[PDB]
Amino acid sequence: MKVNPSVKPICDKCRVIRRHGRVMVICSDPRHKQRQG
Amino acid sequence: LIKLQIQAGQANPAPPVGPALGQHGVNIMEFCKAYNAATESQRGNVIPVEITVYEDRSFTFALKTPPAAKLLLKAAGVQKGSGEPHKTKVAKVTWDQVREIAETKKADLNANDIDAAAKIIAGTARSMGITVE
Amino acid sequence: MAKADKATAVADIAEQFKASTATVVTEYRGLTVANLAELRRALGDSATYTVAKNTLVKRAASEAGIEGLDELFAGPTAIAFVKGEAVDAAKAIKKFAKDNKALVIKGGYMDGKALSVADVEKIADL
Amino acid sequence: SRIGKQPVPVPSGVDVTINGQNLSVKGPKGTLTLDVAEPISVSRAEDGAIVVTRPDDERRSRSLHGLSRTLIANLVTGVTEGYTQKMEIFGVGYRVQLKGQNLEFALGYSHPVLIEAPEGITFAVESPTKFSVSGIDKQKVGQISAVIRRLRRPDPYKGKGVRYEGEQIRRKVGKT
Amino acid sequence: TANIPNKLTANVRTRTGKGASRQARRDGKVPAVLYGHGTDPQHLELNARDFAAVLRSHGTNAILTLDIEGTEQLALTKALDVHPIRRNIQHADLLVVQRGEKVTVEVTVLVEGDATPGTLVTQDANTIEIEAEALSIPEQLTVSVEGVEAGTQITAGQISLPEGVNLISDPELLVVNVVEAPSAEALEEEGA
Amino acid sequence: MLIPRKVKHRKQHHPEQRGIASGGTSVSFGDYGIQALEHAYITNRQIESARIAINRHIKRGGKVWINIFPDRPLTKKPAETRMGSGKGSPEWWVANVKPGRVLFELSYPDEKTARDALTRAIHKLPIKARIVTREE
Amino acid sequence: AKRGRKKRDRKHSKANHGKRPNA
RNA sequence: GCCCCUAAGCGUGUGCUAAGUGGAAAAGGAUGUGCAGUCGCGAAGACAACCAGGAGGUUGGCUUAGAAGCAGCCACCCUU
RNA sequence: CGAUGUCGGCUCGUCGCAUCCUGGGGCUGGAGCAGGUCCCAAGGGUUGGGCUGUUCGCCCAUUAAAGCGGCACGCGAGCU
Ligand SMILES: [Mg+2]
Ligand SMILES: [Zn+2]
Repeated sequence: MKVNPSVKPICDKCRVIRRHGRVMVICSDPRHKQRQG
Repeated sequence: LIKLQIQAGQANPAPPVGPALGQHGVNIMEFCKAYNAATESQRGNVIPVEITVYEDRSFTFALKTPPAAKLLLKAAGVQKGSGEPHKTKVAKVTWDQVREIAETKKADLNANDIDAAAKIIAGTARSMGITVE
Repeated sequence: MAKADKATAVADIAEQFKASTATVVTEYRGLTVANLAELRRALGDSATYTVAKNTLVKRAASEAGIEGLDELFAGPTAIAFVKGEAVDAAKAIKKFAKDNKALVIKGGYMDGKALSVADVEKIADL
Repeated sequence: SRIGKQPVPVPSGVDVTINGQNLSVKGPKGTLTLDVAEPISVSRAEDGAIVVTRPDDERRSRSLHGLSRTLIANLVTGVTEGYTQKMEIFGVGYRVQLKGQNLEFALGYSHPVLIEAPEGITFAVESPTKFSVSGIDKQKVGQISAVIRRLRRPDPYKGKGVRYEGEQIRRKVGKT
Repeated sequence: TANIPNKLTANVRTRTGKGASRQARRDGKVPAVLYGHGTDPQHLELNARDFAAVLRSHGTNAILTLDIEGTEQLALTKALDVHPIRRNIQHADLLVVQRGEKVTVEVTVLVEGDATPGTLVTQDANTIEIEAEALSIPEQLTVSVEGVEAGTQITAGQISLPEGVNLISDPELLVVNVVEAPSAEALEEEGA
Repeated sequence: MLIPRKVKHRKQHHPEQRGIASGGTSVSFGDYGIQALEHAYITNRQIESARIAINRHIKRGGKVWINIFPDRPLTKKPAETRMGSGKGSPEWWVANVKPGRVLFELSYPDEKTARDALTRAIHKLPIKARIVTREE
Repeated sequence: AKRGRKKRDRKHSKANHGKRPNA
């Protein structure tokens, strides 16, 4: 999990969603997992 | 279920056939001897072989015509293809050799007419950077 | 695809139907392009094997009294015209279907009539 | 929306009722009730079906339409057919068996871990590595399935642990 | 070649000035002035949306026909004032034209085609001006760059023109310059 | 690293950040450009960094123009010094940038990498900027 | 700098009309 | 300024906000939402899902240990 | 400026978390042991000596750890 002010879809399998008022990036690759904070 | 391109005159190669044949349960020696017999009868160029497998580990070899690229190389007289196709031309082929290879590709291919194989070989020569004339 | 390309297709199929005495509709479900290449080899020498939009052939069928074949277009449709004779395509199709077990003989068209599978097989037996 | 506009068909063997917003469905497998969101109107189609309707078009109603339809479909399916999910265990020395109604696992710990059976859920182990979790409610089935699935931390090297039926986990290589 | 004039409705300005023009622009209109060989400046206001549509469709020098309280007047867009930030149109100068009148107007030059892979195409003059009959101003001029090798200059005199249009600016005005593609190392010393 | 060959006066009042730009507001040499949307002094180190970034993302082809030259000097006093005792010594070179000014200019075959290089340059500048093109 | 920030932002009241002594 | 402290409106009409934003802040990140405007495709059936395919030539050549549609360069074609 | 005692140490604390230990996790170029990095968390704990006025630092033995800061660089009508 990467927590940065900037989150982006690193690859083509990354999806940008919003959970509980936070922008997250969820991917099948765990490295690409990141949230905004 | 694998296919390979391999020299006619020698069996048991190091790079291409060894490991791929091994990881499929095919007997190396019997295939080597049968292929060597067939390729000594052939004695033209290297030949491509397809490997078909069964549940009883029996192996069947599928021997096609000599490769079109190699036939064009022998027809143009050069050994190695042009490093910059369409930018430097190493050799030129008349329609007799192209049409002989077209008959070869007709025998090995799905083409309905020899003209289709002729244009196929012309495209191959374009890919190599070899003029067809 | 565009409207102009579609209309060119309609004209092409209309002229192909005008140029053939008979036409047979079958199924190509679960067929590999290798099998299609073999069928093209065995047919294009004498017959013509084609596939298109069912609705586009529906628009191509409004010319002559062949609007009754619309019911036979439910599912994949493979069009086999007979430029030479009228039954060689039917026999080749039936043998291909028996060999592959994947082609269901959807129907045919003879003498301005739409026939069933049994009638088409009987005509091929003739 | 598109989910919300497709009504659910109701087989013959299931009893339904509508009491205001509340809805109850009785079938061969048991009784299960539901209460739906206020903006959404639920009905009984006379042709043997259930029709859901959103009188408005705003985001909230447009979202609840599909959710309500899918919950209704799940409700009818749960009583008509029932839900079941199977698991396989991987790894050497990993087993499972029924201690009566409960589940006992052998996952390498110094103690055997026992999983209680909540109400409405019944297990059935057939092989010491393969078993299945069955139940009438999809939500409960999924919950107990997930709890059982998390009994061991993910193992990308050997793959030891509890898996779903067709799950393909990710694996890597520890060369040393 | 002829272009059908685009119909537009213009109203004479009751009040002219900075505040009046600001108000008119706030109502989605565009103030403009109409003058010509008749020597009679008329102050108008045009709808911004339809004027913008006309300009977008037919370039920056579009023939217009203006309905001014029932009178039809032919006009040509002489100049446009554009705010550099908001990119809207603030003012337009409309020139009075009649059939059979020669005007001198900029016309954009765009290039098409594909040159040698080892060359870079550079356009020096964005627009060129020509003498043409007011009703037959070409929408654009095009230069084809195909099979062009290494350093080759395409100048104004080498530009193909339609029938009845005359190039007034000198032919030596370089419009498109084709040069060898700068190497990866040649980009590290330009600008330092 | 751009520095003027000489200046008539080494110490100058600060450039004024008033109004919007009146010259160089349109793309003229290349196909795409970077336009400023703020007022800011832009130093030659920032220009160097942006130019290097565009060159790196563009690789072989393409040509880059810099319509902005840092000819205005800024001075700073030596550290730990009280106020007074004259003006500082010139040790920055900046160029005054108003909104509407087109700073950089690019001419490249493909739109995607053209815009990507321009964005890479923009992220190195101290201003809000946008990419503009020749067509109206 | 919270104290100075609070004072200078308190300048922005409706009653002060955007100006205050010591800003 | 007008819910109560605290004098006077839990005023009227039409919309917006879900953040207690209102009741502090930057570069930048982001399928939040309302409005207005352009362009693409679509009942001759669009997009998503699903099923069946998605070949042969040929492993196109240079190049290497290797090159097989996918270290790297080139052109980049033909039949169904 | 008709006086607001100033560095270290002692005694006594109290608060913040930007966490040193213990506690909970995500990703690892995480096999295991042990780590690296990021997120959560302030309940308690956080040693004794050599040198130097020293803060600091270096060193010697340990320890789970030998945290970083504010409080007139806390504390002289409490001491030196
Ligand atoms: Mg910036
Ligand atoms: Zn990803």
